[PDB]
Amino acid sequence: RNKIFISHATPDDNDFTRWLALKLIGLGYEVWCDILFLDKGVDFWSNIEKVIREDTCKFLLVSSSYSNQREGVLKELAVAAKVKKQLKDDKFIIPLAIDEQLSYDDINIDIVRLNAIDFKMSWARGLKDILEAFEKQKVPKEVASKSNLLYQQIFLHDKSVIEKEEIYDSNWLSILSFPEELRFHEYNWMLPKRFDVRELTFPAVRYKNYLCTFAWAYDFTYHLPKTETYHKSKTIRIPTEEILSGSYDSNFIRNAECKRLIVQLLNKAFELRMKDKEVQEYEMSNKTAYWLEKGKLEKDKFEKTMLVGKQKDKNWHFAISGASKLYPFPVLMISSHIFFTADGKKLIDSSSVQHSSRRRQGKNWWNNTWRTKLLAFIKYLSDDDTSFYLEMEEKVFVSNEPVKFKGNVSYNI
Amino acid sequence: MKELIYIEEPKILFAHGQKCTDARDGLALFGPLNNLYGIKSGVIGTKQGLKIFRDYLDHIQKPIYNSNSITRPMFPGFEAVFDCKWESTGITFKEVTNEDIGKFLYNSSTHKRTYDLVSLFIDKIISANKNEDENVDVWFVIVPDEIYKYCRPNSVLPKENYDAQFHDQFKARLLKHTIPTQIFRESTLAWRDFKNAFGLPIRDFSKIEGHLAWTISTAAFYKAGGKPWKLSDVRNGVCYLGLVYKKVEKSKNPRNACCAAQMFLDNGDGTVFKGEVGPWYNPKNGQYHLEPKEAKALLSQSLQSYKEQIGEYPKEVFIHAKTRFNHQEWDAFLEVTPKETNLVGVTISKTKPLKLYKTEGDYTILRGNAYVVNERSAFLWTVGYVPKIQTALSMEVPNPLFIEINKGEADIKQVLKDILSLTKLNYNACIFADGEPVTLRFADKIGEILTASTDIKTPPLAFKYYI
RNA sequence: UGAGGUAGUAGGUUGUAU
DNA sequence: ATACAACCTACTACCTC
Ligand SMILES: [Mg+2]
Repeated sequence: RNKIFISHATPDDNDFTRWLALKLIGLGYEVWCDILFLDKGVDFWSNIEKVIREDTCKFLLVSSSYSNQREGVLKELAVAAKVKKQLKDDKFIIPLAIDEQLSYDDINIDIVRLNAIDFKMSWARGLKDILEAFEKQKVPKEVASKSNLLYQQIFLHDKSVIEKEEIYDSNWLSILSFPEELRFHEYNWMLPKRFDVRELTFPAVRYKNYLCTFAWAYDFTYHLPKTETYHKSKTIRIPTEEILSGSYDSNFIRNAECKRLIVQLLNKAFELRMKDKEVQEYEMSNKTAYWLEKGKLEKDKFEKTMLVGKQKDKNWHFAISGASKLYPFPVLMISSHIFFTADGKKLIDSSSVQHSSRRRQGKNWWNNTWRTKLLAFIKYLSDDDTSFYLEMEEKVFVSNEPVKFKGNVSYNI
Repeated sequence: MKELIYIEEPKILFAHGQKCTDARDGLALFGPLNNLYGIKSGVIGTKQGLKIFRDYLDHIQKPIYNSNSITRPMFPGFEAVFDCKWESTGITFKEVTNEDIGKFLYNSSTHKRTYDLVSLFIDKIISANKNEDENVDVWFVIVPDEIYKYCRPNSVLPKENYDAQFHDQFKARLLKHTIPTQIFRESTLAWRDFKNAFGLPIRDFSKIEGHLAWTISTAAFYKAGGKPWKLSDVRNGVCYLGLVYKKVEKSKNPRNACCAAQMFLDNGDGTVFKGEVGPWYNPKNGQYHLEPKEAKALLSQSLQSYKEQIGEYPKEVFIHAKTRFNHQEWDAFLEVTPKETNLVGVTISKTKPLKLYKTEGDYTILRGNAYVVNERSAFLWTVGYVPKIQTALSMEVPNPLFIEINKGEADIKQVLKDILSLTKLNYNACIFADGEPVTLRFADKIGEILTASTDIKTPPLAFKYYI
């Protein structure tokens, strides 16, 4: 008794019956179907009766609108009920509800007390239910690798996410403190106002004539001795909270221009602070990066994370890049890079070999290593316990802990 | 401390009305939407190329297994998946002699070499299309490695009008004949027989052979007229459009060409997915904004196509772009738009540097996670860990799309859901999904071919002539 | 170009003041 | 033409699926 009998309306349920029979044969189950195993020139009713009585171990019924009141299906159902009564098997007949148009209250009296298997929503979920029921009932099956692959494919087609709380580490460093006011210093000529505006000890820029600084005028006395005699006015003095909230207006300077100037000042201060920290510099096509040397750490094992290593014969170093932004809220985006140096203090001229080495190295790191290295680099960059400052007497504070993100879904490895 | 929403994975519609999330798991279980009877394959190239293609075609018909079948579902053979015959007994072969290949390949100028050699490959295809009584579905152009290596804009020989790229030129020179061709490399089909230094293959296909067969079979089935799958949760009369700007290069003055793709659902519940071609030209260098006349013409053509296919006007029109529309563009668009049609212009970019690292795991952030910055801006992780295939779509930490509703007002969650659904219609490949909406990707594919030639007048809308 | 992804390298446009 | 920010494309070289 190994056969599995499928009853259906012969010319109306052909597609589903053929699909299910071929699938069930795929996983090693022996199936008897009238559209695939009924011989030609044979007494088909006697053959069907003999198969049901002496061969089948299960009886699957394709319960649809066409097969609800089909005479042959009903005769097969009656014989199956008699065989099930003889066998003392409660789960002999298993209807398969495949038609949505057939209401669950209009089913015939033969299967009105049996619980069907829902094939209306999904055929693969119905097949999964059938396979689970068969495994629970220990239906005989003779298998090898292909059958297991198909079984796993059917069982894994519905895998999805679970409702679990998840915490993610980002690369955005939120800015906590800002200078009290934005200062516009009308320096007039001031000996061309130090036209370099890039070698100054503090970040400076010229909008119309007023230098845009968060510091005081006398802080620029060394680079601009004329500012010593400059009358301390530093007018306008927009409070930072007002401008950052999109409240400052009027034709003197637009709000978007003010925000862009603030971003430029933040970037200049970040670069000045990084050059103050004595960190090796790397020039790129679109930005600049900062990487430590071999002797900066002892022994390149900050918090057991490692920042310097050997690939084959070259010394790879983690490198950081910063970009201050105000959208959606004032933060610092931090980008990670890997830079290769042949010797203790040198660089590789060929950018092609540098790029190839970086791509080869980054293939075996993964998110845990990336995050740990980023956090270690940032914590090294931190000057205090929970923050580090950018020098604008005036200064701004940025936390050394990147802002976390929270989600309500996750997976189970 | 901010919360990420999760957008449910969209579903695609396979045969028998069944739905699934993975194309490989839906084709292997249920089958393609519509059925064809077989693929009559034409081949062009050397006799060695024909031998390699025949070997691969006979190899495809048997099931092929990968190293791990959970991440890479096995290929059960072309007939057992697509229910149609793709055999080596339907091949119509055309010979390109290696003597004639080396007669044009060694010209000093890359432009003349590529033009002559593309013409040599193209004339035989056209002649067999017009002057032969066979019927060929897809023309499989097997291209050796020497031709491929020295047919790029920057390629140079090893010390002894149209674009310089072989592929784009080849596809652009058949656009007036509407012949769907697939370009193959001998290394793709004969990777085992190709080695570089120590007898090892340059391309290690040993672990991914089933995936290669899946991609090739899906591309060939689509090119021959098949409908491998379609989107199931596509909404009502709202239609999606996608614009991509390309540089026409030194063809005729510094110019920019905008090419579009369009997608919607017809009255038969099917999926219409074509392109808007005849690229609209902006002559200003570095300007990726359409002039008001050009934008009016583009929107008018899109609306006319929708009304011809459906019979009325779309309720809502979404416009994805990689750039930001200025106000003159939207004024021009609204002067064509009827009253009942609502326009949303959405900009999708992948340059904002936000990486989310899991705190303890060795894997990456889930795919479909979204971080709504505000009612008009959000981040979407279209590349991430997929629990079904148990592997992220990217090896490193994935980068998210920054989706911003540049113009108009609409629900940002609906925009995110529509974009995530549109990431499932890549007929050029058999993958779970990709990180870019398929409208922008296919518009880019159309433009890279259209801007490779100057003689195109009325390009076809079907994608099988481009992809 | 079987296909996606991640990087790097060059160039350009707009706006703000000289 | 100089300085910046904020956007844009074309072109390779690796990596895996
Ligand atoms: Mg293709």
